[PDB]
Amino acid sequence: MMSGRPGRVPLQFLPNEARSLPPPKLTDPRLVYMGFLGYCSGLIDNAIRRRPVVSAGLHRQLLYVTSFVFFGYYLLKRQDYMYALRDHDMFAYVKSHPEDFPEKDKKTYGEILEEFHPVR
Amino acid sequence: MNPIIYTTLIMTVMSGTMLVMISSHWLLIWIGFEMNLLAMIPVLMKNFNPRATEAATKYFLTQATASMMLMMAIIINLLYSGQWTITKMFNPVAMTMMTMALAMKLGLSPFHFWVPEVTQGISLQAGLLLLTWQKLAPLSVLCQISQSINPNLMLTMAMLSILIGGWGGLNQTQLRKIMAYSSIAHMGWMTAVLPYNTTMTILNLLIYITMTLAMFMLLIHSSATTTLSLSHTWNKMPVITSLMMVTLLSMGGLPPLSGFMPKWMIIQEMTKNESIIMPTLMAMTALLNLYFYMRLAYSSSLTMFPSTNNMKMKWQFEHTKQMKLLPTMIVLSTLVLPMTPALSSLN
Amino acid sequence: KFYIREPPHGSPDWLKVGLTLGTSVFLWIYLIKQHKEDVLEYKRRNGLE
Amino acid sequence: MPLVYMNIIMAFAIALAGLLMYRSHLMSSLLCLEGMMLSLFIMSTLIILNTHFTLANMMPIILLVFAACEAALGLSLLVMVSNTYGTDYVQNLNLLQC
Amino acid sequence: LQYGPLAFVLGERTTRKLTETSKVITVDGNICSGKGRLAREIAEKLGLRHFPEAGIHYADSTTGDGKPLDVQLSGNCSLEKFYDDPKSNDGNSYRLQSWLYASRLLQYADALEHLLSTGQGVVLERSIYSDFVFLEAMYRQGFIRKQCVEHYNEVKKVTACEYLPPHVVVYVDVPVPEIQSRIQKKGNPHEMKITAAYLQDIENAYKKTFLPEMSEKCEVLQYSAREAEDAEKVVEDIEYLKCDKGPWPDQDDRTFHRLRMLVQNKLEVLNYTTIPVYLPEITIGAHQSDRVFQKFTELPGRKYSPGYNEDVGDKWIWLK
Amino acid sequence: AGRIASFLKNAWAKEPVLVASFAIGGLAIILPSLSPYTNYAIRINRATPYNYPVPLRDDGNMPDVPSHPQDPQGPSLEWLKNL
Amino acid sequence: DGPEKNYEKTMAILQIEAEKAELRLKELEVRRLMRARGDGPWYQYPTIDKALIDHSPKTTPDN
Amino acid sequence: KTLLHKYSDIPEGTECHRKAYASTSIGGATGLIVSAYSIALKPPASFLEGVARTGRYTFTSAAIGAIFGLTSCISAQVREKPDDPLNYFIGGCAGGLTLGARTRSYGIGAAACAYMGLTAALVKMGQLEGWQVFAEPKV
Amino acid sequence: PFFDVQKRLGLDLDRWMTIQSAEQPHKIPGRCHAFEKEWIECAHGIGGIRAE
Amino acid sequence: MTMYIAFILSTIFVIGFVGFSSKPSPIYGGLGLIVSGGVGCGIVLNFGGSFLGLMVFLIYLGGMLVVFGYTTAMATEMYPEVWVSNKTVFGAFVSGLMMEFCMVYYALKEEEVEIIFKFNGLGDWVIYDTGDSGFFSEEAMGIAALYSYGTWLVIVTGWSLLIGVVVIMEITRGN
Ligand SMILES: CCCCCCCCCCCCCCCCCC(=O)OC[C@H](COP(=O)(O)OCCN)OC(=O)CCCCCCCCCCCCCCCCC
Ligand SMILES: CCCCCCCCCCCCCCCCCC(=O)OC[C@H](COP(=O)(O)OCCN)OC(=O)CCCCCCCCCCCCCCCCC
Ligand SMILES: CCCCCCCCCCCCCCCCCC(=O)O[C@@H](COC(=O)CCCCCCCCCCCCCCC)COP(=O)(O)OC[C@H](O)CO
Ligand SMILES: Nc1nc2c(ncn2[C@@H]2O[C@H](COP(=O)(O)OP(=O)(O)OP(=O)(O)O)[C@@H](O)[C@H]2O)c(=O)[nH]1
Repeated sequence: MMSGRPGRVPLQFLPNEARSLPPPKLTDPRLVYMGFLGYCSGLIDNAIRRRPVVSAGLHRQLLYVTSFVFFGYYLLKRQDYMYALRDHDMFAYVKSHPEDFPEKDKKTYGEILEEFHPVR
Repeated sequence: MNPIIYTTLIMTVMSGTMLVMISSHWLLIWIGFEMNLLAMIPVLMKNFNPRATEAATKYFLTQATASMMLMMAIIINLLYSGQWTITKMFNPVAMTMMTMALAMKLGLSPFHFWVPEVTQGISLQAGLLLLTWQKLAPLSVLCQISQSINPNLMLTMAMLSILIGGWGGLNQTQLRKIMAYSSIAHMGWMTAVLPYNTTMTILNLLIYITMTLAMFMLLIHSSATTTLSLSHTWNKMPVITSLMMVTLLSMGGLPPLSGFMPKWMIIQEMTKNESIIMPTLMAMTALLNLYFYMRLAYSSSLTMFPSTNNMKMKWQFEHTKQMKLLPTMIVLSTLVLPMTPALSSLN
Repeated sequence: KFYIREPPHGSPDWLKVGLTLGTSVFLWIYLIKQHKEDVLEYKRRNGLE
Repeated sequence: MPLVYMNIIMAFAIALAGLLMYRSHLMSSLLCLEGMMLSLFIMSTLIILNTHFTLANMMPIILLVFAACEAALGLSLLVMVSNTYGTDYVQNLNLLQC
Repeated sequence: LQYGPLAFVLGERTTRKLTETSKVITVDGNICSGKGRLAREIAEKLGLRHFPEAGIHYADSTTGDGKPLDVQLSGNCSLEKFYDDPKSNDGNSYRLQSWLYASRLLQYADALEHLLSTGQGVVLERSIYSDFVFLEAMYRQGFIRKQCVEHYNEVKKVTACEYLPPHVVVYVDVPVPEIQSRIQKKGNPHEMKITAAYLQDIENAYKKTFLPEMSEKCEVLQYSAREAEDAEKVVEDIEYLKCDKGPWPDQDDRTFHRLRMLVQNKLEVLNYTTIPVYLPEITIGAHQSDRVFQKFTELPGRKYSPGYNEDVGDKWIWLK
Repeated sequence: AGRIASFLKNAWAKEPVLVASFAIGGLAIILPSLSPYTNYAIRINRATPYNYPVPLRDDGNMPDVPSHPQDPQGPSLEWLKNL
Repeated sequence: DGPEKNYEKTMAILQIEAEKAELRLKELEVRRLMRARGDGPWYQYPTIDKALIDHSPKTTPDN
Repeated sequence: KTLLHKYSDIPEGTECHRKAYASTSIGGATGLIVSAYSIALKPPASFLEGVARTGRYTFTSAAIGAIFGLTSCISAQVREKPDDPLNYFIGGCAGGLTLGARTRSYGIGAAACAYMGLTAALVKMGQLEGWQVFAEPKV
Repeated sequence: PFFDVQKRLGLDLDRWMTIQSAEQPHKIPGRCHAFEKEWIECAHGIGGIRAE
Repeated sequence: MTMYIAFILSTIFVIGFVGFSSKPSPIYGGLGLIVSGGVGCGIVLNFGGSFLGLMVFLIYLGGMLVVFGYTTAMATEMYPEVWVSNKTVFGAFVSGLMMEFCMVYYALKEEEVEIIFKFNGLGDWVIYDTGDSGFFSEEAMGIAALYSYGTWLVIVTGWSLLIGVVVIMEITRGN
C-alpha cells in the first residue's frame, strides 16, 4: 500500500519502533488461541498417524503448543506495530492537511429537520 | 530419480522464483523465470509415462511462449524509457503486453487450457509443486507493477478465470482436474483484488497455498486420483476422509472456516473501491466451485461407498510416509478465521 | 510382542523425544525472557520509567 | 521512430503468429520460437548500441544463452514424443484429452 | 536407518550386495506336482530364501502375530468351498482367485525386498506371472465368466507392470493323469472332485502360454517328478546358466533404489490391487464392509499403529 | 599415503591425459593467488590512460597535483619503465 | 446486579463504538487523498535513488 | 470504445435509426468474437462449415442487437419515458424472444426473455446511476 | 524488489546496470546521461505517483 | 540504393521471418531462418556491434541452428513437403508479403504509420548519434565487463547451464 513508507529496512520482522509498544500480554485472548491451534495440531498429528489421540506422545503436543505460541507472540508484536503504524502516520497527515479534513459545525437535533415519513 | 539429483532440481526451481521476488532488474526477473522453467520440466517427467511427456510438452510450450512475450514487454519499456528497474511501466502497450504474458505464466484467462492437462499427466507429488510454488513467481511480479496495471485489463481476466474455473469444475472426474480448476478459480480471486491493494492478493495467496497442500498431501496419503478411488478410502482410513471433508468445506469458503478468510476481506476491499457489482458476481459464481466440492464431499466421507474384498488386506499394513507438515497445514487452513487482523503484518 | 518385527516406533526414540522437550523448555524460557525485556523496554522508552 | 525497428517489431509479430497458429510439426513451432528470441536479439542490440548503454550490452549475450536453453529443453521433448508417437505431429499429442 | 533417500546418499547402494546367487527362481507346475517340494530342495541346496505358496491366509502370516485371521476378516473366500462347488452364487470362484493374486503380489514383494536388502537369492512357488493359468482354466471350465477375466488381467497390467520377470523359472510338468494318480491318495474332501478337464486346463495353459510368455524374458527349464527327486541336476543347470536374456542383470543402482521405494511401501504395492472397478462378485457392500472393518478394528493390535497398542502391552505410550 | 601414491601411479598408468588436465588446472587456480606480479598487473592496468586526464580547477592548498604536466609532483610510472 | 452497571457499561460501549466507527469513516477519506496526491507517508511507490548516478567526469566533455 | 460510444452518444428513443444501427453493430461485433472462438477451440470439418458456424452465430447476435436497439428506442418516445428501465426491459425480452426463434425452442426463448430482460434493465439501471463495473482503484 | 534483500545485505547484484547514469567502464557516457541525471535527481524521495 | 541498406536488410529480415513463420518443411524452415539470421547480423553490424553480431553467425546460425536442422535431419517423415505443396504454406507466404508491402508503402509516402507503436517513416540514418569513441570499442568494452561488473549475471547464468546439462540427461535418460 506501507510497502515503501519512509524507513523500510527490508526483511525486518520487528522494526525498532515496535519496542515502544505495550508488548502483548501472555494472557492475551489472541495469544492463547495460538495455543489452542497448537493443541488441535497435536490431536490431528496423532489421529493421522493411527496414534491413541490424546494420550499419545504428549511430547509432540508440547512442541506444537510451544511453537504456535512463540511464533504467535512475535506475530502479535508485528500485528500491533503495523496497526499502530497505520494510525500514527495517519494522525499526522490530518494536521499537515487541515483544509483536506474540515471540521463540521455544531448543529443540534433541535435545528436539524429530519423528515418524518409516516409508517402504516 | 537419484535422490540427490532430484533434490537440486526441486530447489533450483525454489531458487528460480526466489530470484524473481528479490530481483530489482528486469532481465534478472526473466532469469529466474528461466530457471523456473528449466527445473520444472524434469520434475514433471519423474515417472516417464506418455502422460508426463505430453504434460511436459504442453507446459513447456506455454511457459516458454509466455516468457518470450514477457521479454518484448521488457524491451518495449526499455525502448520508451531506457529503464531496467522494476517500477510502474512507462508505456501502455508494454503494460498490456506483460499482463497477458504474466497471465499465461500463471494461467487464469483463456490461457488456462494447459493447467488441467499438465497436472493430469504428471504425478500428484509434482502436482502440488506446480499448483502451489509455480504461482508465486508470476504473482510476485504482478504485485510489484500493480500501480501501472490496467484496471479493465486485469478484472476481465479475473472473472474469466473464476467463471471457467467455476463452470468446468462440475464436469471433471479426475481429482487432479478438479484441483486444477479450483486453482484457476482461486487464482481469479486475488488477481481481481491485485489492482486495488496487493496485501489481500498476498493474503489470498498464503491461505490458498495452505489449503492446497492440505488437499494434495491428503490425496497423496489416499493414493487416489479418481473420485471413485478417493471414495473407497472411507473404509481403510475413515479419519482421512473426515479431514478430506473439513478441508473441502474450508476450501469451499463457508464460515467460520479459513476459506472465508480471503473472500470476505477481498469482498470488503473492492467495496471500499466503489466496485460493488464486481464482488457480487464472484461471490455468487464461487458456489459453482462449492458444488463439485460438495460432489467430492458426498462421495468421500458423508456417504460411504462400496468397497472391495482385497482392501481387507490393506488394513493389515500401516502407512510408511510421514507426510511432513500435514497436521499443522490442516489446522492452519481451517480455524484461522479469528486471527483475521493478522493481515496487517503483510503490509 | 504380537508383531513379528519389532516396530519402527515401538522403541521410544529417547534421543528424539528428549530433544523435543529440550526445544519446548528452550522455546518457553526465551518467550518468558522475551516478554520481560519487551515489557521493560516499553516501560522505559514510553516514559513510564 | 526509424522503420528498421518496426521491421523488427513485425518480425516478432509474424514469428508470434507462426508459433501460435501451428500447421503440422513441432519442429516448425520450435523454429518459430527461435525467431522470437532472434528478433528480440537484434531489437535489444539495436536499442542498446544506439543509446551507448555500455553495461546494457550484458543483456544481448545473456538473452540468447538462456533462450538457447529453451532449445536444449524444447528439442529434447520433441524426440521423446518422436520416439513414442513416431512423427512429432502436434495432432499426435492428444493423449491428455481429459 | 530405513532406506529413506538420505540413507541412499550417505551410503547403501543395492548393487554392492547383489552377487551371482541373487536370482528370483520360481518353481511352478500343476496341482500336487511337487513344485513346493522341489522349490524347498533347490532353496536349501543353494541356501536361498524359500517362500511357501501364497495362500488366502498368507497375508495374515506376514503381519499381526502370524496368526491366520477369520476367513471373513481375511479374504471372505474359502478355497475349499470353491473346490466343493465353484458355481456357487456367492462368487467364491473369482473372489478366491483375485485374493490369491493379491496374496502372490504381497508374497512377490516380500521376496523382492529381501533380495534387494540382504542380496541373498529368493525362491517362491507359482508367481504373479503364473496365477493366470488357474483363472484361464477357471474360465474355460465355466467356473467364472468374462467379467472376472477382465478385472484380473487389468489388475495384472496395473500391478505386474512394475515387476520384472524372474531370472529363471523352474517348471515341473507332471502329466495330468499322473496328477490324478496321486490325488486319490491325498484325501482332502474338497480337492477330490476336481474336473479332469480343469486340471487338464491347468496343464495346457501352462504349456503354450507360461513358458512362451516367459521364455523371451527369462530362461525356462522344465522337468517332471523324476527330476524333482534328482534335484542335484536341477541345481547345476542354475549354475550353468549365465542368467542372460533377463532384465535383472542390466539395471543400475538408480532403478534398485526406485524398486525399494515401491516395495518398502506395502500399501503402495497394494494400491492398484483394490481398483474401484465394481465386479459384483467381489464388491463388498457398504454396510457389510463397515461392520467387517469394525470387526477388524476391535481385533487386538489392529486398533492402532504397530508399537502403539497398550492392549498388547506397549508401555510408554504417553511418550512414544 | 601408500594407497594415495599408488592411486596416482595407476592414474598416470592408464589415464595420463586427465592427470595432466587436473594438474594444470590445479596449478592454474592457485599461483594467481600467491603471485607476486598480480598487483603489478593491476598497477599497469590502471596506468593506461584510455580517458583524458581532465584538469582540475586550481583553488590552491593541493601540492600533490602538478601545475605542469612535466612537473615532478603527481604519480609516476618509473616502476613501469624498468619492469 | 443494579441497573447502573448496565447503564454505565453500555454507554461506555457506545462511546468505544462511536470512536471505532468515526475512525473507519475517516480512514476511507485519508486513504483516498493519499492515493491521489501522494504527499503522505504511505502509498509511496518506489523511485530510483539519487545515489546510483556517476557524477565523475565522463569521456565526452559535455556529458 | 468508439463502437460502444455510438449507443451512448445517441439520446435514448430519439434517432431510432441511429440507435438500431449502433445496437446491431455491437451485437454483430460480439457475434464475431464468439464465432472466432468457436472455430478455434472446436474446429469444423472444412472452411465452408466454418463460415456456416459464423453465419449462424453472427446472425443471431446481430438480430439480438437490432431488435433490442429498435424496441428500446421505439418504446422510449412512444411511452415518453427516456429514463424508465422498462424501456430496456422489453428490449431484453425482445432479444430473448429473437434468440428463441433463432434456435427454435419455446423454453429457451422464455428463459432468454427473463434473463436478458433483467440484465438489460440492470444495464440501464447503472446508466442513470453511477454504477461502475470496472471502477478505478480510488482506494 | 518484492523482498529487498539487496538493501538489507548491503551488497549489489543488479542495480549497477539498472540505469545508464550509473558507473560505466572507463567512464564513457550513455548518450542521454545528462538528461536522465536530471530526471532521476528530480524523482528521488518524491514517490512514484507524485514524480510522474 | 546504399543509404537505405539497413532498411534493405531489415526488409529482407522481415520476409526471412515469413519464410519460417509459415511453418514449411523443418529443413526448409531452418534455411529461411538461416538467411534471416544472416541478414540480422548485418543490421547489427551496420549499427556497430561487431561482436554481438558475430555471435548470431557463430553460436546461433552456426551454433543453435546447426543442431536444429540436424534434429530435423534424422527425425521427420519420409515425405518432406516442398515449399509449394500445401496451399496454406504459399498462402501464408503471400500473406506475409502483403503485410510488409502495405506498411512500407505507407511508410515511404505518408511517414505517419501508427500501427500499435507510432513510428515515423524516415531513413535508417537519421537515428545515429555523434561523437568519437576514443580507443575503446563500446560494444567490446561493454560485454568485457562480464568479469568486472557482471558478477551476479555470471553466477546465475553459469549455475543454470550446469543445471541445463543435468536436465537434458535426466529427460533423455529414459528412466
Ligand atoms: C466447524 C464445524 C465442524 C467441522 C468438523 C466436522 C467433522 C465431522 C463431520 C463429518 C465427517 C464425516 C462423517 C464421519 C467420519 C468419521 C471419521 C472416522 O474416522 O470415524 C471413525 C473413527 C474411529 O475412531 P478411532 O480412529 O478408532 O480413534 C478413537 C479414539 N482413539 O473416528 C475417529 O477417528 C475420530 C477420533 C476423534 C478423537 C477425539 C479426541 C478428543 C480429545 C478431547 C480432549 C479434551 C481436552 C480438554 C482439556 C480441558 C482443559 C484445558
Ligand atoms: C446498448 C448497447 C448494446 C446494444 C446491443 C445489445 C447487446 C448486444 C447483442 C446481444 C449480446 C448478448 C446475446 C448473445 C449474443 C451471442 C449469441 C451467440 O453466440 O449465439 C450462438 C450460440 C448459441 O447457440 P448454440 O448454443 O451454439 O446452439 C446452436 C448450435 N448450432 O452461442 C453460444 O453457444 C455461446 C453463448 C453466447 C456467446 C457468449 C456470450 C456473448 C454475450 C456476452 C455479453 C455481451 C454484451 C454486449 C453488450 C455490452 C458490451 C458492449
Ligand atoms: C440468486 C440471485 C439473487 C437472488 C436475490 C438476491 C437479492 C437481489 C438483489 C441482489 C443485490 C446484490 C448487490 C447488493 C450489494 C450491496 C449494494 C448496495 O448496498 O447498494 C449499492 C447499489 O449499487 C449497485 O450497483 C449494487 C449492485 C446492483 C445490482 C447489480 C449486481 C447484482 C445482480 C447481479 C448479480 C447477482 C444475480 C445472480 C447472477 C448470476 C449502492 O451503491 P451506489 O450504486 O449508490 O454507489 C454510489 C454511486 O451511485 C456509485 O454507484
Ligand atoms: N482357485 C485357485 N486355486 C489356486 C490358485 N493358485 C493356487 N491355488 C490352489 O493352491 C493349492 C495348493 O497348490 P497345490 O499344487 O495343490 O499344492 P501341493 O499339493 O503342495 O503341490 P505343489 O504345489 O506341487 O507342491 C491348490 O488347492 C490350488 O488349487 C489360483 O490362482 N486359483
